Formats: sequence, structure tokens, C-alpha cells
Amino acid sequence: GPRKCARKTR
Amino acid sequence: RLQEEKRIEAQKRKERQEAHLYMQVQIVAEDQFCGHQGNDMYDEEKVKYTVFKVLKNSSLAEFVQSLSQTMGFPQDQIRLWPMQARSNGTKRPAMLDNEADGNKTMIELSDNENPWTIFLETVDPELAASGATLPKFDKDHDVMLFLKMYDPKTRSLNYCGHIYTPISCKIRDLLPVMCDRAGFIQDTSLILYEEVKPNLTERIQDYDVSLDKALDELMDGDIIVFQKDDPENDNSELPTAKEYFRDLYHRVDVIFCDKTIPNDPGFVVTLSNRMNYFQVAKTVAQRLNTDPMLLQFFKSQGYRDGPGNPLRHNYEGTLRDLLQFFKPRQPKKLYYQQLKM
Ligand SMILES: [Cl-]
Ligand SMILES: [Cl-]
Repeated sequence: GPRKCARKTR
Repeated sequence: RLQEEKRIEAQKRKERQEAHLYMQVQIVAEDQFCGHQGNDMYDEEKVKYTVFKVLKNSSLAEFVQSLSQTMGFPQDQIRLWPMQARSNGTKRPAMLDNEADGNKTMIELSDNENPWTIFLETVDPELAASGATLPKFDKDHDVMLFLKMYDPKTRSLNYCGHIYTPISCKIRDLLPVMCDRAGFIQDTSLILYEEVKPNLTERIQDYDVSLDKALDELMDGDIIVFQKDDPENDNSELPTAKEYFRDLYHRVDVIFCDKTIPNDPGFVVTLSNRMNYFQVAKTVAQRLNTDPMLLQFFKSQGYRDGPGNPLRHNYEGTLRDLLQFFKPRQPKKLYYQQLKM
């Protein structure tokens, strides 16, 4: 399905 | 009594010599997030934790158990969200994996971090009496968000708690809840943002999309900030969260001293680095109950202390520029004198 990210990358 | 002072100094050396076996664990409760005005959840300086001296190699299940007894909550009616320091200079609650992370030690769960800070989600003990419980959380399909309301009138942030919701959900479906929590009428016209990091506050444009798509890098502990979509906002000083977090990022405290008054200890003013002459003049004139047109300001000398060149009123610059020659330590001061009528 639709997932969340593992890691923020900004 | 002298023996008892030899037992006190002695036992405290064991604890000094055993401290390498122990880690601290700082628990923070949602009450702590209330009325916070800055980015993320709370101010590290003003926060109040429930600390725990805990064995580095102890198990999670043990802590969980202990906790439930110290604080006074059922073990199935509390969830732990370890605080994470991200790359991008934010600290948010992150998930933790009970199943796969079940048979590991504490210290390793902190990723060798110590102290280790953890968000404690518990059911309100008031609502808990009334048949309520802590909901299930499909790690894979649900997400935990946090809601913040911004009032342009008051120029303040008002915490509106967190929600669990499925990733697949549209943003349009979470508007009611936002309205409610903020205490607005249903079908109130809102404006939404993601608090991403300090200074960065992206507007959410399409509500009719899934949360997945709507927040760039969706994750648990993402923060939506919302407000009224009202004309009255134009009246205010900071209509958007976006602007708020800027004023906040660029907030800086400046002391102002009368040149004509030798050794004047003067007054602090809290200002924004991206102000122009006009905005700095107008601020200080309000603090002196005087027309800004009667204020002459003076630039920094750089090396020496004391007023420098007299600042013309067509100065095309910003305060950042005025302050640029103050070492980090150095307190930030600017000299002025009043003119005549
Ligand atoms: Cl203001
Ligand atoms: Cl004063």
C-alpha cells in the first residue's frame, strides 16, 4: 500500500 | 552520625563507579507540549521530564513494566515514542518496533544515546475511566501526526494534540478534526502547512490527495500546522506559520543605548535579522513612546566598543548586516540618540 519514509533527507 | 557520613560518601562512590553501567531515560508527556511556541514539540530548556536511572543491558519489557507502575498506567494502555535527533536539526518522536525490537537491550535501543528521551503516549486517565483505550497502530498502514493551530490575531501557536490515521487517508478528511480540536465550527475554511524544520514551512496545496503524497517525506511525528482562511489575517503581523517560523528563526535580541547618556545600560529589544531601517526604527520608537523620525542610529565599529558611523535613514540594509561584526559570545548592542523638535 502507501508507506511512510524510513528517513528524512533534506 | 559520623559512621552514617562514611556510609553516605562511600555508597556515592559506588554509584559514581557504577554509572557507566547505568543510563538515564527522560520521559516526556504530552502535557509538556502544550502552549509551546517554538518549532518541534517542546523546548529542551523549559521541558520537565520524568527521569529514570536504568541499567544499560536491561530489557525493554522490564522498563515498560516498571514505568507502568511508577507513573500509574496499565501496560497495554501506554506506548513509547523514542525521541530522534534528525539530520535536519529537528527532534521528533519516532517509532519503535516492539516485535522485531522485542528481544534487544535498552542501551542498544537508544543507539548508544544517553540520556535517551522518550515520548509517553497514554490515554487520558479521565477519558480512560469512561471506557476509552489506547488505539492499535498498524505500523505499516497508519501514521501518527501532530496538529498545531496558529492564531494570527494573537500571533501564537496552540498545540492540538496528535492523531493516528491511515496513510491512505486524504487530507480533506482530517479537516473536521482540526476544526474541532481548535474549537472552530465545522466546515471552517482552513490553510494547512507542514512544519518541516526551522525556517521551512511548506504549504499543503492539494487536500484531496493521500497523506503519503501530501507531506514530502511522510513519517510519524510529522507536524501539520493549520489556521483559519480568513481576511482578518491580513491585519496581523504574521499571517502564516511560514512567516512565524521565520520571525522565530530570525529572532534576535538587541540592546540599545543612548550615546548621549554615558554608561547607559539601556534596554533590550527582541528583533528580526531581516528587518530594514524602517522596521527597526519603528520598533524602537514604540519602546520610547517617540516618533521614529527623531531617532538617529549608529553602526558598529567592528573591533572597538562604542557608537560608530551615524546610520542614515535611507540605509538599504538589514539588521543581519548591522550585527555582522559581533563574535558569537559578544552581546549584541546598538547605539542611538534622540533628535529635536
Ligand atoms: Cl508580533
Ligand atoms: Cl525601558
